Amino acid sequence: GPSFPEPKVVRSQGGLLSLKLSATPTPLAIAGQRATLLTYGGSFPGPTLRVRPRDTVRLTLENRLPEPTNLHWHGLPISPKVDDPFLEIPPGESWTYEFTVPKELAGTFWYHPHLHGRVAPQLFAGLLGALVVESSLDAIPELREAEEHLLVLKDLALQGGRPAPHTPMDWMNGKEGDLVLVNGALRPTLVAQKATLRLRLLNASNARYYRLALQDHPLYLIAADGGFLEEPLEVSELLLAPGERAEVLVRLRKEGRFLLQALPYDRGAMGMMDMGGMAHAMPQGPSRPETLLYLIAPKNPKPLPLPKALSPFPTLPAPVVTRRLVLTEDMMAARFFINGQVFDHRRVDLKGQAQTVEVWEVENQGDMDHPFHLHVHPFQVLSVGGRPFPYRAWKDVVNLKAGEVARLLVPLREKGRTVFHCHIVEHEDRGMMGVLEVG
Amino acid sequence: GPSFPEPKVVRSQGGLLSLKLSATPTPLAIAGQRATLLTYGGSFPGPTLRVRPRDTVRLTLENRLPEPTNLHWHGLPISPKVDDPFLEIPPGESWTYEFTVPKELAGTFWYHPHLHGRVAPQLFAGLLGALVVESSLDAIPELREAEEHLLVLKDLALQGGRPAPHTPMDWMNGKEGDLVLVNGALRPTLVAQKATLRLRLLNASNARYYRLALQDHPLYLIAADGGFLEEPLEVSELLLAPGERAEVLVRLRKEGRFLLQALPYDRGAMGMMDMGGMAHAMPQGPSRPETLLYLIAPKNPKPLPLPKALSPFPTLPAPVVTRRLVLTEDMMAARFFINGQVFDHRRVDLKGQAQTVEVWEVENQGDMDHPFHLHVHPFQVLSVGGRPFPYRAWKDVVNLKAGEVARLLVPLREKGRTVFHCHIVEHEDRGMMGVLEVG
Ligand SMILES: [Cu+2]
Ligand SMILES: [Cu+2]
Ligand SMILES: [Cu+2]
Ligand SMILES: [Cu+2]
Ligand SMILES: [Cu+2]
Ligand SMILES: [Cu+2]
Ligand SMILES: [O-]
Ligand SMILES: [O-]
Repeated sequence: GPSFPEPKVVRSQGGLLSLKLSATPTPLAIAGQRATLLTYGGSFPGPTLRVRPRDTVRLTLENRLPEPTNLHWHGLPISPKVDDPFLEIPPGESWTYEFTVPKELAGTFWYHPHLHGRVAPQLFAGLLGALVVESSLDAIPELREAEEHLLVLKDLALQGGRPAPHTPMDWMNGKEGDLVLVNGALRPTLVAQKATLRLRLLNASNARYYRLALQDHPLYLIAADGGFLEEPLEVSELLLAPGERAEVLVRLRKEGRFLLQALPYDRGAMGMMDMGGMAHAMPQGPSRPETLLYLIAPKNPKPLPLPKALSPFPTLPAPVVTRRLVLTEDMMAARFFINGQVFDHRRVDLKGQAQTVEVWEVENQGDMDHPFHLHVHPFQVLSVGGRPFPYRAWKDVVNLKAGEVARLLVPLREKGRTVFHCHIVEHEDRGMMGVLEVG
Repeated sequence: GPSFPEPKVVRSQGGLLSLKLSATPTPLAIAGQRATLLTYGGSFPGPTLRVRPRDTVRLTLENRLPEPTNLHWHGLPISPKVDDPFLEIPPGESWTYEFTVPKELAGTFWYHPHLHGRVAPQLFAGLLGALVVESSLDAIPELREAEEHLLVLKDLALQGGRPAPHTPMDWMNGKEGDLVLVNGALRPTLVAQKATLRLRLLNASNARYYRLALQDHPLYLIAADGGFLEEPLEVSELLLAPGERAEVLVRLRKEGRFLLQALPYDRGAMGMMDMGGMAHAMPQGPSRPETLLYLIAPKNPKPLPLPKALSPFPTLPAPVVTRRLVLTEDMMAARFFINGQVFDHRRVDLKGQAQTVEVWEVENQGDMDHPFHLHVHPFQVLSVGGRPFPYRAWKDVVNLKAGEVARLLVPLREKGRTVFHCHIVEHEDRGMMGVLEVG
């Protein structure tokens, strides 16, 4: 196949993407080994769905797992009556998700399970895929002439030819695996044919962070989770927390081999030690560095100029309410809280008004990083840790290190009941989720 | 007695004002005629209660009326478990109100009935009195040396020696009477002994407005409903809507007689006409001018200098929510609404958080003036009709002319369920009231 493995793409046809996908245990070859994973569409990752604004999506999910499951259309500002976090598809049963892609939308999104208490094992086992919304902006020469690739960043651990089971420590920290893969491949080689690359990045890991850096090169950030920036932003590195997406341009500077790495990063994961009267928690410290892929530049690279502009960010109405959402931890219990409570699907935590804007202050009072996700209503990050964000773009996950406060501008869009939760999915399963009702 | 009639004063003693008051039909002489009014403490107005911050008030109300009644401590930022708008004292029964006067408080307040559906006839019949909170500011020479008087502005209409009954038109407009009285007296004479007067003003009328102007003189506004301004404000006239209070200094300029008048004012009251195929509503137009009292200045008046400052207004925290409350009318039905609903004591309309600040935008979409009152939580009027307020002070009633929006800064104080409503009390009785719960 092509030197660089990427998931199969399924494209809408005549404005309709109609597809039947089964969630199924699937024997496959993974990183040189045979394993049985849980997959959509018989592959890991699942197929990439590629659509345009105003397309109709009609996706019938058949559940061939021994437990119930469902789908979250992560990042899509659609109705929570479609992206329904409370729906359960029993084993053997099917459900059809039908929605129209919003007109003002572009970027890299994804789909994965969201059945409370079962997300972490299902996601860890291989149930996820990407969804790309193509934009008229993709036609500008500076993007059209770039070489485009999707990178799905997901790690895995195998035991007896199956995904390794969750330990108690896994429920506390979120599970990370030793196989650090890109598109399900182990350190693939990307042999660039053009001097400018456009890379869509997705962190579909349960808990692993990717502190991304390309040897000898900066990255040019052009989109965040849910849409384009207003103009490219040069960065030396880019941290992608679980659930986050980004799009970057890479401008290859000279011939040669360059490593794309996940640099050491300490997300506050914890171990246990006994030093002669202990039996107490101790920091794991930073992750060991990982090579994600080998990037070979072409002969005499002459990259395109950067686009001068991307998409102007909408001017939002003045906000009508300010919310405060405090995250805390009980590590030894592996319990996680928002404003002192664990999730209860029958309990509404916030009630807001559609078409108004809110300010959400989300404060991490724990010691671990927590990546905060809100369904249905993309937001603009104003600041985190008291530092103003250096760009305007739509996001739907924001990472908070210990002690940090994020201030978000949240326009409420579709009416209905939805959720917000930590996207270290173990923490969500263990209670770190709440309910927002929009009317 | 003294040329200028004022209600009897009852003062706290040793930090305690303990008093038994009966609500009772009372034969009395009023404006030269014998009438039976409903009174507190056998007088009209009721006795003036005079207290200081941190005093304890223990007021036992005995109901000797043929219908249930209760008290509203209008303007007092105390608990709605004490100032309870839902409490009913049956005929023949008694209830003791006990509270501590807040430490940061000063001004002219009042007490009257608030039993939904029965307020207008009870208030019109004579059930009201003043409460004054004395302040250490009263000791500054510029106030101490002034001649102080209370003016209770209340009109009345009599029929067969009793308060005139409410007509259907009265329920629509709010009832006004032909006897326009000050402290229950008809055009009394105030023979000033000092050149500077300090007048506490109370509009205790059901519906009548007082566009106050003293012949040949400005007024110096020094307090609004619920506290002092930051410094005196010179005005040529001063409109007092139902429920409002103000304190002014008058600086007598020369010897002579000066009329204090209620100048013509059109509050949008309506009549009916038939002009040959009509039978339709027509504006009553402005009120006829009234003389309230005759003010005789002393010989060679040399008024005191004005105080340079009064009380600094508190710096409020930034607000956490914005509310919108739209007033509308169905005149021919005599029904009045807030956000399209009439009052329901079982229904909570707004839920706010104690010790936060809110912005309330109150919009009058009717054609009549509506004076909007909020219990328990005094507010700062920021602007009305798009015009910024020319002073900072605590208010608890704000007048809105047809079409006007008032923007209020509302710190939420005591926890519990309370109400907000139009203080044309007929309109409150006919539905223009809502419920705020603070937790
Ligand atoms: Cu997700
Ligand atoms: Cu978390
Ligand atoms: Cu979710
Ligand atoms: Cu009142
Ligand atoms: Cu009214
Ligand atoms: Cu009231
Ligand atoms: O999610
Ligand atoms: O009231």
